[PDB]
Amino acid sequence: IDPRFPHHHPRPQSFWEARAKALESLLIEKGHLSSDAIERVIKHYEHELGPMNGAKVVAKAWTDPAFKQRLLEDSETVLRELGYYGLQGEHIRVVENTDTVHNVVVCTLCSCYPWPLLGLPPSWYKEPAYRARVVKEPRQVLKEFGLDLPDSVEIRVWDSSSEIRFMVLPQRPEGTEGMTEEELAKLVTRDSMIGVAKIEPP
Amino acid sequence: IDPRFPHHHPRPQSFWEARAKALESLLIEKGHLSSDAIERVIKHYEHELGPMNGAKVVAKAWTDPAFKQRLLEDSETVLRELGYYGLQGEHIRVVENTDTVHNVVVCTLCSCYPWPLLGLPPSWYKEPAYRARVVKEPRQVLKEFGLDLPDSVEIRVWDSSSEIRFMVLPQRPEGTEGMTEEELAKLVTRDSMIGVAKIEPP
Amino acid sequence: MNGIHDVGGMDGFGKVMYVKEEEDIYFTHDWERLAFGLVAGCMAQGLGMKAFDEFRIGIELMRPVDYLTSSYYGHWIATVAYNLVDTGVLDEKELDERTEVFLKKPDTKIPRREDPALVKLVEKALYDGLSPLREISASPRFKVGERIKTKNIHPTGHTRFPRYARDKYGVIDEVYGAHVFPDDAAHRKGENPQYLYRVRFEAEELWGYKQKDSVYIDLWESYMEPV
Amino acid sequence: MNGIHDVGGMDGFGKVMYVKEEEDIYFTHDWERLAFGLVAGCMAQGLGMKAFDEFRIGIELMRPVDYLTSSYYGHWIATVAYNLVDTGVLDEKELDERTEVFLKKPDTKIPRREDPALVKLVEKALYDGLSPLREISASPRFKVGERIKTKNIHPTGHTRFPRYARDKYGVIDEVYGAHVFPDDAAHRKGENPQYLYRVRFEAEELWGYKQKDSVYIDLWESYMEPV
Ligand SMILES: [Co+2]
Ligand SMILES: [Co+2]
Repeated sequence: IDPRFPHHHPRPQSFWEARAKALESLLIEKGHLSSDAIERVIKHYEHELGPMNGAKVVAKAWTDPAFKQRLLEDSETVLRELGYYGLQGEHIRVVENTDTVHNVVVCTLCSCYPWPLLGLPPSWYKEPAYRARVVKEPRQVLKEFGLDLPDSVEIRVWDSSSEIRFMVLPQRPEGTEGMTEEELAKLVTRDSMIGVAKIEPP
Repeated sequence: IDPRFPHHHPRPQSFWEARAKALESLLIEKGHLSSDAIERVIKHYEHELGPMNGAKVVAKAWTDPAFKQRLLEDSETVLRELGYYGLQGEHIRVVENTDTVHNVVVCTLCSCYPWPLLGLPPSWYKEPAYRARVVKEPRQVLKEFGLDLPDSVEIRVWDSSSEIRFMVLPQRPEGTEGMTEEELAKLVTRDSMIGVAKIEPP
Repeated sequence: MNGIHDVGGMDGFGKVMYVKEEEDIYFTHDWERLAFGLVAGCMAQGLGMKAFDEFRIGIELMRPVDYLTSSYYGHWIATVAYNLVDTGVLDEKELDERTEVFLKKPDTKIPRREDPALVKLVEKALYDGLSPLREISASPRFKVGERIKTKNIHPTGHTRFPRYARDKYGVIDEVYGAHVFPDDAAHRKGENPQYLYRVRFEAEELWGYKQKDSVYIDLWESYMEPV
Repeated sequence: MNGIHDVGGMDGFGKVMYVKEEEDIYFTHDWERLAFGLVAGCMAQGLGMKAFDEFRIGIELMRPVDYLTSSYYGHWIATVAYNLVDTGVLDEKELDERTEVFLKKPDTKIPRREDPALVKLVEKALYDGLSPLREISASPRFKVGERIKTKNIHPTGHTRFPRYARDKYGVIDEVYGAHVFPDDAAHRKGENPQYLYRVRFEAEELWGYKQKDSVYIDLWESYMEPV
């Protein structure tokens, strides 16, 4: 390491690991943290939360037209009544895909995503390629996910610059006649609720 | 290496070294390059060129008022007549520091610098900190070089976005009465000709 | 601040690495799990950060090479360290020695402690959240439908005012209410809430591309001016 | 392209590492010397690049982590490789195997060849240069003193139109003449020269800072519009 060029040399990942362990250790010794407080958080985010909550809301909206309408009129109220509320999910809005409007969501500045409804963001959602590109060339970004929209569909990209969060309500596909609420919820993918994919007929 | 995150992992410097050696080897074998062509370039840039050429022009301008005036009116002609012409020095302009105007030069986009007159750029000149900051907060950048200008001096920053190059003509300091052209040229620093420093009394 | 975190509109970052969601694992290392517990563990107790403004500025302040190489929870580890040291919950020296110890011996045993009452605290944060909505006495400066121009400003501290949306015409799509103001809250300067708006921008205004693309962005009042 | 190379105006890059010039060594490794010889060696012969436009686009196309970590002549090694492969002077496979060979055995002997006539060629490039000034039939669109507004454009290929100067008022300080146009020359699309101008911008217009700072920038005609 030449001391004119320290900015050329990143911390190895082993450094972040060690830092993490140092902070845990210091915090436990000083009584700021405990073993069970850390593990309660981890349990919440790795296992308690997931895209299955948004998937239930999507299938409800699809099978109950009165609820779909309540949801689009005042999603913060409705979602909170369902229990889908919490850290980074205090103000959740639902934006409806229609035949000529496709919504996609992003956090260009970091990784903001409604944990209480959708769980933890995709790996790619937090990375520069998607953050940088989707606001400038959403049609090219979507093609890489397999979604090639016509020139006549409008794309609205929703950048999460505040604590307001967005979830996309995808269209019910063709070929799902007579299936139940619970069955339809198993069709709902994590990606359709970020707007990077439509839902395939089953 | 997780293949979702290849962008996290830079090429080590050993890779650039090996690439360099591969390109030399391929080019020599195919007759595109020779050993002596490479070493002629290296000899030119490491040893033949230097800030001593601009320093001669600065001391000439200081001791010869007719030449200073020719230089500021048409530096490309004058400098070319002196022999200070070549690759990345085909169109060189001289911008004069005065009591209330201080010039500083930068290449925000890469590292552009007039090799035939000033030699190879400083290490820092090619690095992001200086490139990013000097166009937005030139007074703070200059303070880190020891140059704290009053609010009443105007700073003109000259960004080398084209093949036009800029050299700064620094003011002759106090305390240099009766010294000769050649003596004054030894006072002229590389930094004063980028505009990040004035010249100290001897 | 105009840092490498503000990537909207940049070129060169390459293709998006699609992975099917059922293959897209959350955590591959125990320290990434640790990062999550440290962030919510601290925030739930107001340690280093009362909300996400302070958490976000620590990330933005990382060295650009660290930012693009740390991996994602490396950001989180960085900001935890930065904010805990900065408020004097932790000493800088003390933290570096302890880091050195786990670098040199990564097997060093972690001490264990059970505090069920703390668990309860932390759960309150996860379930109740930290809503930044507040009420203020002033009236909104803009209204739905109104054409505004975003300011040409370059705050050197934290903002939510992305470079790509600076100095652009747009139209108020919604007046949310007043929310804690990130540009001051991040630096511990008061909540000083301001009206927040959703603002619609056309691709042609943002990029010069005429095509049917739009970006919606939430912008605090002080980022914008009437026309 | 809006890449990490375009740093003007960004925050977070930290302090400038001042070193006294007599301590500021040129090269610390023999391969950095090699990079210089490869670039001028090739360019002098029109190999991979007839001037610096093609040389600059190879650098801008580097992965952002490589750009900020390669060190400086690592940029040069990258663009040499990119342009030689891209024009088909070198094969990609062939180059990667040979790289692998010097990674695994960095002592492998370099073959030696003397070509005094080539030396002469290369000297012509160093002493004569590659002036991009040309004459065209059209008349300049702008004149000294004139107030212009730079365009809001975001070319995805190479430009010399820095982000910080996009969509700004400025005033023509000089009409240089017509110079080869980087946005097309870099991509091998013709020299297609355009008038080049020097343009003065005030700190207040660039940044919102009112203070006695100015930036002068050379901008091709097509980057700007009359008001
Ligand atoms: Co975010
Ligand atoms: Co340059």
